Amino acid sequence: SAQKAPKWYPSEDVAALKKTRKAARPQKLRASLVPGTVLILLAGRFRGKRVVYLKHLEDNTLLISGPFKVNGVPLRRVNARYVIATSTKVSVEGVNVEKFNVEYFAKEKLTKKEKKEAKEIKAERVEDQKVVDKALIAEIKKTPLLKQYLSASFSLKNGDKPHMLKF
Amino acid sequence: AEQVAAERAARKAANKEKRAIILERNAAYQKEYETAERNIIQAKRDAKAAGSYYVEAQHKLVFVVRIKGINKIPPKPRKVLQLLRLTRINSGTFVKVTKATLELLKLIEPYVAYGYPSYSTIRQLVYKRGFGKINKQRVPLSDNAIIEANLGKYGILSIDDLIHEIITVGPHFKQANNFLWPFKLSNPSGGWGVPRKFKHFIQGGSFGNREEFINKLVKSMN
Amino acid sequence: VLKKNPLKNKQVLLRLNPYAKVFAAEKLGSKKAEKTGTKPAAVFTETLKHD
Amino acid sequence: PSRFTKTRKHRGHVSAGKGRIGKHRKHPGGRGMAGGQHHHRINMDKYHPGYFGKVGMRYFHKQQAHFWKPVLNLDKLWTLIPEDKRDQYLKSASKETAPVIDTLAAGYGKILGKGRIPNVPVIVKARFVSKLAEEKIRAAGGVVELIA
Amino acid sequence: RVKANAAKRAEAKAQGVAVQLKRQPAQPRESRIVSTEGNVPQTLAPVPYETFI
Amino acid sequence: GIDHTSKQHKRSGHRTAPKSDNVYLKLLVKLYTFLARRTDAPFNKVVLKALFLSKINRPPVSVSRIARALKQEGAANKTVVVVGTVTDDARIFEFPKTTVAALRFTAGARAKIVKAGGECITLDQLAVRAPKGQNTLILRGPRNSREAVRHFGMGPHKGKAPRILSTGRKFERARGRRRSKGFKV
RNA sequence: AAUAUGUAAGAAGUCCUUGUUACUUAAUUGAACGUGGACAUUUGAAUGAAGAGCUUUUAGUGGGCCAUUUUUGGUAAGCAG
RNA sequence: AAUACUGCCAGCUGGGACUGAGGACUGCGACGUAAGUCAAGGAUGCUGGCAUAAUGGUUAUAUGCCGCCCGUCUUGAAACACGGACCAAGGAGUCUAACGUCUAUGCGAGUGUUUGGGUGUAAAACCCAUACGCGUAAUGAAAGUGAACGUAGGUUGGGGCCUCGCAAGAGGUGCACAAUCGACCGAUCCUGAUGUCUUCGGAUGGAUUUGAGUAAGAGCAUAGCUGUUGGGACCCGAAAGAU
Repeated sequence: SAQKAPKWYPSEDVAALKKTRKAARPQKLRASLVPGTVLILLAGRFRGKRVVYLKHLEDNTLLISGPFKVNGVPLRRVNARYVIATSTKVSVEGVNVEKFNVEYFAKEKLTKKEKKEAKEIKAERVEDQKVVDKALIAEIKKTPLLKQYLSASFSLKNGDKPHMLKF
Repeated sequence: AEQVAAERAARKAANKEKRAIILERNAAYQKEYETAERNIIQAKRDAKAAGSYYVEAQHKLVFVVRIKGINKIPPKPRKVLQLLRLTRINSGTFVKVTKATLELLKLIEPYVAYGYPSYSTIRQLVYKRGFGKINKQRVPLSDNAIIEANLGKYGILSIDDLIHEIITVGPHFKQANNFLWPFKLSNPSGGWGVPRKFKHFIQGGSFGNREEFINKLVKSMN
Repeated sequence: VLKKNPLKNKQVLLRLNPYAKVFAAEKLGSKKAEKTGTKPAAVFTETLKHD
Repeated sequence: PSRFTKTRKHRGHVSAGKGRIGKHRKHPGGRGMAGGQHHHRINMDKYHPGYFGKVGMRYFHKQQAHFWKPVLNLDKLWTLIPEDKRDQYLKSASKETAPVIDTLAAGYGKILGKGRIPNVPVIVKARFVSKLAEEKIRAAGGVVELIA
Repeated sequence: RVKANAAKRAEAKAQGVAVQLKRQPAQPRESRIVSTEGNVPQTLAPVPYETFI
Repeated sequence: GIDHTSKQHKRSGHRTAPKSDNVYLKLLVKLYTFLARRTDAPFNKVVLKALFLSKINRPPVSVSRIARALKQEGAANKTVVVVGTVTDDARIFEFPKTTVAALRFTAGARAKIVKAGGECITLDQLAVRAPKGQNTLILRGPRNSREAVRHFGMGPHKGKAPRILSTGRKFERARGRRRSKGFKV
């Protein structure tokens, strides 16, 4: 024998994990995040875009739609830590956001076989974005200049300090 | 027929009555805290109304904290620090004030900062850093079971029984304070409040008697 | 295994201290004292104030 | 063996267990019993008192055959009779049939009297004997005769 | 002290058991009331430096 | 750093295991460690701690010492336990009937006990018949009767034997040992 | 004076009765050692004990030096003690 | 009347940092009429990307900070103290005799076969008698003498065991060991019984004496570490001396 023997053999079975005492309590949001407020996205495809916060999803994410006719952001979910809640708000009393949830934003069923070695918007996604935008635009236009505000993008200028700029 | 409920229900009934007698003990010890405080306030005010001056009773208990390291200590201070179980920096313990213990504090004065602890200081101390010496080990207190196991013969059934015996220095103070391990305190959170520690508290330093500012020092160390 | 601090972690603070629930409910750390109108004596007041 | 010595454990350490200051030399205190009266006087007074001096008178031409006198005590006297006959001789203590012990045959010159032979009559052949050994043999009922 | 302790133990068999056999040190003083009738507190000041020669 | 009141990392100074590689002794340690842990009687603790002992700390116990132990009143029916060896003795001429639990017996000691009606049992036979130590009597041999002990503590005015090869006149009987030549001890 | 230092702060001790002596006493007197009996709220000050006590064996070392205070010789010294 | 200051809250709450150790359950607790749940004896849930040089490692370099050249003698070394240009190999506490302490083993009042003999597969192994060594007796210079008044003594402490005891604890036995008071043995000194080759004997008794003693043996042999001594004696080194 090149190596003789290990006399004490560690057991090949795995012990079960201990019963963890961690419940998934629901997330409490910030006080500045009311459904119907305007947010600045701080990261992603839409960095600095002004978007309208619609619904807090049960994923802990935030269903936003800056209106797609206005700023080009679709009905998408973002994170609470990557947005900044501006003090001004919009009206969401007459909008249907009840059917947007976790499985609505599912990407695709992924296996190991059909993996993309090298590299289409859904017609249902466009139409519910439209009927969200029909309710959202009808109150955006009732106050002056807010449509121009959402179509603009936020940026930090020279000399402004985010620790003293109220958003 | 399997002996599950035959011992679990009896143990749960034993735990319920042990908690009930501790609850009324803590209720009794709580109510004597405000009466022993408010009569002292009323004795000061009654002496002021009578045109007299009320000498308050001298403090039966000091909390003593070792503030200087284990290097360059003369042997007669070094023996007393070991006898008071102050073996390292920010090691605290309770000392019952007698004439024998007063001259001990006068002998290790340039190495310790002692004062008169309040009830809030003591109960926060033993909850956060109270460890019991059981078979020469630092088992943390963490429930009244090991308090009853090692201090049940002196009537101390709980940590609040242990707290009350510390602040009101009774006949079992030697057994209770030796049960408590020396408090491994941290450094103070807001600093020591002085540029230099090793002058007297009268001289703008840290050691010596800080009589009622040991609460400000230890609530920062805790 | 792991030491949990009392005066935070109220379940550990309720494992100890059966009076802590009564203390929290009755607010015995912020109890109002009885109003009284005892006046200090003139001999104490003028000793404190003189020269 | 060599591999369990401390020389192998001292490999790497400079003085090999002998000290930097002391500098292990050939013979720093002398050779043998050197200076037993001058600089090892304290050793030869504490641990070996009696080393220096002529005590006693000289005995020219000592042969240990003249001083051949190994001593057998009375409690070891009954070891001489073998175990095949020892129980038959301890029981039924008879004056007529008494066990003779040729003490000289094993090679003990003198019988001493450390004590408590059983109350049996025993014949003891001796070159020498002590007074208390004879009195205890007389108390047991035995006799001592002398041989040479 | 032995004779006093034996006598105190003999009397503690009748009455006043746990008669404090052990010596206690000089305990810190309990609270007292210091009246001021005839004892109005006279004020004191530090003395000026006088050479006294 | 802490004030080291004593030596940290100090070993207990006692044997936690025998120094021997004796497999049968280690089996008896294994049995009596179980007995010391699982019985509240301190007999199994004493036998285990005596099983650890070395050869100079396990002196021989004569059968005359067994006979003197059984000569005590109320201990005639007791079992005498020697954690160590047992040798016989020609000093006694009547060994009483008893059961003796020893590690080793010499062949003379086995003869002296068996022919007296008694039995020589081992310490595992002891464990079977008496796990808590019912009516037992542990006997220890004379530890300080060893010839190495009379040279211990040698010095002036101690009454101890010096270390010496040849005992006699002209060997340590001169100055320092008598008053005629200088001084006596 | 200060500082430093010795002793004591009990169960190996206290109290009562009566046993030995070739010691002592004028003595059935004491001394020493005793036999019996009574001695928990704390078995006789405080605090600590981190285990206590004992024994063996042997290594290295037996050139020291510095600092506060006291201090000697010296004018003083990173001088000598 | 507020407010400052000091202090308390078993007051609430926000933001940050670091840590996630254990791996079925037990335990303490809280909320709920119970059922169960839980921030309650240590982190889980969801999601995304990549699946390879991405992360990590090695190595080189750069940068920030640190970092004196090692060995030795020394109170003190980076020393303007000494050795060292570099590399490879060799190179320094070994063996024996006699032992000491400790440990292991075998036998144990005995132990040790190996001087020798027989035998052998042949320097092995196996077996064996007589002595002898050391021990079981010491003490004295020697002639010599030579260790139980007792349950091998008494006292104190003493593990363990036995009896009583719901349990502390109390008695009895108390091994080892420690201290002490005795007793016995040898030596020294003193008194001197029957006796008698009338100058031998030494019984009995005793001591501010003494011993490396006894007082129900503990040793022998082997092996090992350490230590000692002798030898070259850890290595190296003289000036010399003699034939």
